Amino acid sequence: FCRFTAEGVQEIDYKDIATLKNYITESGKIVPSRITGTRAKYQRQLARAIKRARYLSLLPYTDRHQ
Amino acid sequence: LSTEATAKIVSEFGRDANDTGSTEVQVALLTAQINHLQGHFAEHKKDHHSRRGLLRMVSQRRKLLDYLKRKDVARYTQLIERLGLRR
Amino acid sequence: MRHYEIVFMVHPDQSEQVPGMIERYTAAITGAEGKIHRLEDWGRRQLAYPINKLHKAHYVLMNVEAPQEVIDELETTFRFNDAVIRSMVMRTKHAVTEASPMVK
Amino acid sequence: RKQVSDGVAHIHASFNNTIVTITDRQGNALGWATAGGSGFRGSRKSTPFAAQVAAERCADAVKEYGIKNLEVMVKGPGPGRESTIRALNAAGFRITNITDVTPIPHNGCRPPKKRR
Amino acid sequence: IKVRENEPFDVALRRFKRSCEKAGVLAEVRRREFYEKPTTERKRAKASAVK
RNA sequence: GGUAACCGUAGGGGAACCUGCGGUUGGAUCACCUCC
RNA sequence: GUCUCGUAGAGGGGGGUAGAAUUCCAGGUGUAGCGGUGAAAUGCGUAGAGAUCUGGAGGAAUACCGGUGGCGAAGGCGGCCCCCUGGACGAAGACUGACGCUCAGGUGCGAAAGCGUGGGGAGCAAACAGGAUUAGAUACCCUGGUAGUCCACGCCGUAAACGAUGUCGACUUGGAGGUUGUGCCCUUGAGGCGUGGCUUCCGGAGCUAACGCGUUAAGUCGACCGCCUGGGGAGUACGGCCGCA
Repeated sequence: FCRFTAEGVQEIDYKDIATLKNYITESGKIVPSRITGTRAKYQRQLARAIKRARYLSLLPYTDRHQ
Repeated sequence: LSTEATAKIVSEFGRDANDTGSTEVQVALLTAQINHLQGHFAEHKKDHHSRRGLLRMVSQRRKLLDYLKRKDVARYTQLIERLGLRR
Repeated sequence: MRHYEIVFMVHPDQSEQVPGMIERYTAAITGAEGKIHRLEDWGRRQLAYPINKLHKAHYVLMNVEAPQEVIDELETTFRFNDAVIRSMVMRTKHAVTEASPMVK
Repeated sequence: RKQVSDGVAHIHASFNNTIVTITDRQGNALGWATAGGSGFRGSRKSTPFAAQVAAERCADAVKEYGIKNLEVMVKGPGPGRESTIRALNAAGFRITNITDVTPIPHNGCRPPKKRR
Repeated sequence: IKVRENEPFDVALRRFKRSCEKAGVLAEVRRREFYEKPTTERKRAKASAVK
């Protein structure tokens, strides 16, 4: 079930961790759209945010790294 | 260009800020874009996708001038000499 | 002149003059009438994955409206000085100012 | 000699061979065995029975250091190699965590082609 | 997945790679080539929809 | 959740063709009493 | 056609930067094998390999998101960020007043392979060397490995470059979905009525020899351009032009 269309956010943020941690699998892979039901544009902005936060070492590439 | 550049350029050739559609102001805008953009390709050799837009603007300017040629030669010549257009 | 978002990252033993970095950088931005909308200090923080065999480093964030020349001067200063390990620069569509969720 | 008692192990799980190595946490190799170190060749080696006998064979080398708890990473897509760690568990080694590391290149160097 | 679990021993738990990982990796990657002739592979996935 | 063939091009060679790189689906063949 | 406000997007260049991985180098541990096939063998092996750890050099493409999704006239475009910049669409309102469509010659762009001069070289890999095997056949299989694949400045201008469907208009019942804008309603939290673009699939009338197409036509019409006149010889011979070849 979707969240962004329900809450009516205009732009989704990349600094906050709580929202986008829900949309990653345990292994660091981004969850596909069809699993979660989020709309396509918001999924695209999600992925943009995942890369943007992952650059800053706020979110891991994959769970292999210690 | 930019909003202030367009706002200042429309008045130099058009009417009381509401016309912005005449042939004179149109050719002024296109020629401003061409004169500004020629410095881009002076360095970026490999680009060929914006060249299509450049040639489209040049063709539009040429078509406008050929229309003005039949329409009124006096304003045609005044525009070309005051803008610096060879023909 | 347009909006920008900037963060950078500081080596732990070099943290003692981080106020110096903030002072110098803010002076640089205001040197050309540049307007700062937000400054945050996140303190010492753990890393998701190590950088330069380092498990922790210092965090600083700011959000400014400033001209291109000052943005380049900043980015050159960060790439030249080794005291910063990573940097980020963005554009924004509007002058966002409200509270960041990172400290909420 | 030198007591470890909480050792770590690595297993390689290629299609053609299996290599087992026991590590003293920090990189250090103490004992190892391979599926080919007992005269095995050909189809007798492809099945995971060769891997299991190699795994039990590592024991007589490992028990000199007195290790009780064991840690292991598996690497390789070889069929039936996941059953190898059960042999070390039955050997008396207290397994507490089995991780997996398969090296996935992020579409890097181009892969060659197999036989048609 | 770091496999750390409670006291029960050898509860398998290795089976769930179905959801975490695409089973084709290391067979379509690091050897041979793939991704050619894509359209026929995708079309059959929905041509069977019937009522 | 079986298989191929045809293009463009470069190197090698004849019952007959091979591979290297990119592309397409047009992804399968037959309808022969006098005797060999 | 122009202007005001916005939206989406692997549109194109230039420069940085990050993680994963194949190599090579240096130093520890450690022992007799490693590699590859159905077997194998060639090949790597103890003046010290693979396996494991740390550190370092260099190259290429950016897992995951990732889809019968998006952009572009076409070829084709996929990590992230900065700079430059082409095009499309929506909302109302204003302005120019036929400025238009097509286009012989002409000019430009044009996947990969291939040449010319200079760099770089991880992986892959025509030719070529070795081993092996079936089948007189080599080829397929496995070790190595040169051009090339990468980057600079130019040539070449060819493909099943295909949607096998030239471009531009107006007109003719329906249905299902995708992607992206936006009006009306107190939005009685993600919801209801309506209107625009671009797209994937059923199917009516009509058309076609049939397969089928079917508002994104191969339906009913108009404007212009290109092309075809039985098969092989043959897209070949002789000329001209282009090209260093």
